[PDB]
Amino acid sequence: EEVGKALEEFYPADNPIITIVKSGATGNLTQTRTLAGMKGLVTNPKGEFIPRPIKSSFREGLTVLEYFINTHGARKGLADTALRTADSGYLTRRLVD
Amino acid sequence: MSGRDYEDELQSERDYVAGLYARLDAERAQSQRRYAAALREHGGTAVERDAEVRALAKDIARLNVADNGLCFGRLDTLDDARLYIGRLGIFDRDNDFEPLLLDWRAPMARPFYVATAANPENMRRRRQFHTLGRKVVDFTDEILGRDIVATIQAEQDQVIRLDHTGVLVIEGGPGTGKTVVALHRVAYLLYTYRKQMERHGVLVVGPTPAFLDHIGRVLPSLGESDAVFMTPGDFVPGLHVTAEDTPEAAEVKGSLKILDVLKAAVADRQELPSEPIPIDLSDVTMRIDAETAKWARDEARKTGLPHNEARAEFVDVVTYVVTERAVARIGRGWLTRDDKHAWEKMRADVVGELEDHEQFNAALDALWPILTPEDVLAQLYTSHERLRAAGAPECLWRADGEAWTVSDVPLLDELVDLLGRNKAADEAAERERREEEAYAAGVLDLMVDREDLMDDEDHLLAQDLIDAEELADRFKEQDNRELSERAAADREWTYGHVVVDEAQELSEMDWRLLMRRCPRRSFTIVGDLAQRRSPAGARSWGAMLDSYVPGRWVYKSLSVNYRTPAEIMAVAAAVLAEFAPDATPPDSVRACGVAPWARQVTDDDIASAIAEFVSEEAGREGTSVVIGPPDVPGTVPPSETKGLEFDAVLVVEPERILADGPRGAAELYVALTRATQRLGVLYRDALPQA
Amino acid sequence: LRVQGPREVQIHLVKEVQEVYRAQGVSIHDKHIEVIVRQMLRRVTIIDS
Amino acid sequence: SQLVRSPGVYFDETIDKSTEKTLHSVKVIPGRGAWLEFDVDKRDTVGVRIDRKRRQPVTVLLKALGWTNEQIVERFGFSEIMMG
Amino acid sequence: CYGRSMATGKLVDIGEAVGIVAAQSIGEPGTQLTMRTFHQGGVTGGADIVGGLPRVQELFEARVPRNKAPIADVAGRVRLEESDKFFKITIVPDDGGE
Repeated sequence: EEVGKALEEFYPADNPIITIVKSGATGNLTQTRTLAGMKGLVTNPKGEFIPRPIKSSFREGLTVLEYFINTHGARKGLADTALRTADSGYLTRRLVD
Repeated sequence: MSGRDYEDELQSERDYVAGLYARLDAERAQSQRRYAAALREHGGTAVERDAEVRALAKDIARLNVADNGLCFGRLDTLDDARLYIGRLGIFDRDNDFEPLLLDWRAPMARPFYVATAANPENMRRRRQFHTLGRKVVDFTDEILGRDIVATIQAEQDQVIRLDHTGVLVIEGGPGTGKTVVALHRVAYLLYTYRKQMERHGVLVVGPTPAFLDHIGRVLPSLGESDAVFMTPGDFVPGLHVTAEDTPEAAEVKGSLKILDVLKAAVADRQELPSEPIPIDLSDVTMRIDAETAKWARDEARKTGLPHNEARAEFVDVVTYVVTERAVARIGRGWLTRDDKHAWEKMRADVVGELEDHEQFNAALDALWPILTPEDVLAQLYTSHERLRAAGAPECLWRADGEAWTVSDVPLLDELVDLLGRNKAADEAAERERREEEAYAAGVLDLMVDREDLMDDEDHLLAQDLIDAEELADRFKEQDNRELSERAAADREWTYGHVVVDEAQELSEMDWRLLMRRCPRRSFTIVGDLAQRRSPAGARSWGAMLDSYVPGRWVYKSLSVNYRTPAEIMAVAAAVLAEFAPDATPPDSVRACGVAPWARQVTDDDIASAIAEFVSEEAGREGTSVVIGPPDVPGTVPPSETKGLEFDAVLVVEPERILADGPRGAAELYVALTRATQRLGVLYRDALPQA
Repeated sequence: LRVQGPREVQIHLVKEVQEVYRAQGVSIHDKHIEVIVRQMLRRVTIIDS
Repeated sequence: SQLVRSPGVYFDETIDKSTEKTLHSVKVIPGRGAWLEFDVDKRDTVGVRIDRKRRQPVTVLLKALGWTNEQIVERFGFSEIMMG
Repeated sequence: CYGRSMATGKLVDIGEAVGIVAAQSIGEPGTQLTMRTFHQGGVTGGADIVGGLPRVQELFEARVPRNKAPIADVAGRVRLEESDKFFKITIVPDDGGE
């Protein structure tokens, strides 16, 4: 949180990476922090938090362990995005009925 | 209590707890703010959002819960290191995360459950705070430090710190502390095996739930979620027939020689016709006879299955019997089908008589009736030949059966193990489950197929990660309740531990039902044999236990008496010196007051006596009751208040009490020695041994 | 319903559904929930003909 | 290549859909042959599932191998669900 | 009574299917909502609060909420008592009685 704060402060307004965000064109400041700040905490395959955070950005480059433990929750997001559609479909069929 | 230092301490502690609740409400505020923020946008991906939510929801829930009785008690160490113990961790984020409140599950919260006076860890004092919801009412100190007292200390240390995870007996007696010791032991035991517990459950047996008021002030996680209180008369899920005591018929229906009756009591219902109940059909002839009924009753008994279980075998045998007239009309059949298919009418009459059945099925219900276990007793007590027919004596007779006592509840339970169930009731629930699963299958049939995709690259669908059954299993109401409500609503429920206070008042069938509840045989039995009220009772632990736990059950008896003076102790020891005494008086010590008194009344000044007693009790900071029978006003017998200590008690009319029931001698012996300071007995003529 | 009637319960339902869909950042005009709820309180059980 | 569960014994705790009770289990799987399972039930009764058939008790097996109650009680006996 | 159409901005027409629009508008964003955990088995996560799609299915089916709370049967004043773990509440009517 402090890093995202200091980062949206330190950045100028003529910067493109902040401009594309504050213009409403795309993106969030969470991504800008992940890129220029810190990725932060990541999930297990249970869905819990690993209390050892990723203090590295995708600018510094991530170490091997950090990348490995990010892959955990990076694979757990491809199924969720599918099961959610079946839940939505259930409720939508009910309402249309 | 009643001290100024005491209120100064109360104020300090209430201030500390108020600060704790301040920090706790602040945390809840922060957590709800972050919760709503995360729910709203959160920026990140759905997995990170779900994680953050789930975590903050957990935190909130925990705080909401912890609002009720935060601090259990201080521990004052041997180095003045105040350790407040509660049900939540509260640290100072600024002062080196210095903890302000420990969790009851923390390694340095251990000398609140496993400490003693002989083997303390590093302590000098322990407390417990009496909390209503968040305000500190009172508090009870306990010095874990300070010959003869060392003996009590060592024995209590041995009972409490014991590692058996099995049956235990604490038959200490009066004035010696069986109760607090059993409480500390349950503390030890449910803090030490809280992983194997916490989901099996707990059961508590006794008149007063005030024993379950300890598990809730040191282990709230159970006293309001897991623990289940029952009384000998509540064992069944649906009735609390407690006041309905009974005379010595109990002994008969409270001892396993009644099991026989039960079996025979069903045999007296595996009835046969008095005369052939005619088959009321046109083109057949009655084959129903004591012949066929006899054949089929024997067949059903011969598979060793409960009644409602073998109903089916009985009916099938009777159908293959009537198959006789189905095909044995004169020689055989006599229809143009009986040259190749000898069974056209065989399995058109016999496979149609389950449809042309009302007569057949209803006149069958006489010889194999579907007994709901309440009726087998209703119409076993009213009748007069059923008692002898099934083996019962005639004392058991009674007009109204539904007027249920304490000694027919375990019988009612065993009936459910002796009878069985329908096995065909849940037939529409299958229909509804199938239709829900079909609706889910259709939900998935609606969704896009991997071969009809309009995306750039193939990806995971829901049709390859979930099926109709599980997709439907999550939109169900799936109601959930706490362990107590799950258990109390069930009889086949295996608990994890069973505490039994005043254990000498349970019939052999009660212990039987209990051990049917706890196979893990983890018991914390407390009781006394000389203070038994029921006539069934035990009179011996080996009689009740060696049938279930032979040679394994441990037994410990508290030896010394300190709580009750030795004057009252000699009074009630020479009272007990009657009716097979074999007196084992625990040696009382430290009696430094006025010896009891014994007052007389002429005809009716007993009213003035009790009036003065009551009006005076609340003039000295005392607390007690007045012991008597039901007819005298203001008096409450010990058959409703036995295991309670008191400062200054009175007992009216020892004689009518002594004679109101069989074992009045013990009901008096108890009442005499329940006073720490003052005793009072009222008489008119003379005393037998007082 | 047994306390207030067939006009207040509809409103409680609409309000709760929109509470949900708002805490998550979803904007829906209530008239859709009004349709879905009108189609939930459209019948009566009789005790007197 | 194929990824597969190695032969051996695998013990899996779990939760009973209805009682929400923590229970346990055991499964013996070979490279070839039949399986052999064991369970501690929701009612604290240990049992076996020889060739994934009806759950009969466990001492049945122990006896079918030539064990006397003295042996079943010397080997076991620290427990009280197994005696039960 | 319906009103105007959000697409046209003009008052709605005669024959316009407005229930399908409602179903779609409510269901489409159903993936933006929390749900019941997707794990095969475990403990009922309803111990904590779960108030997304579960609450919505609850309401649209009109089944009995889990964290239910009683509502005033009659206006008036309140008298509050607390035993150990039990709350007692007595509403006294301002005009009526009982």
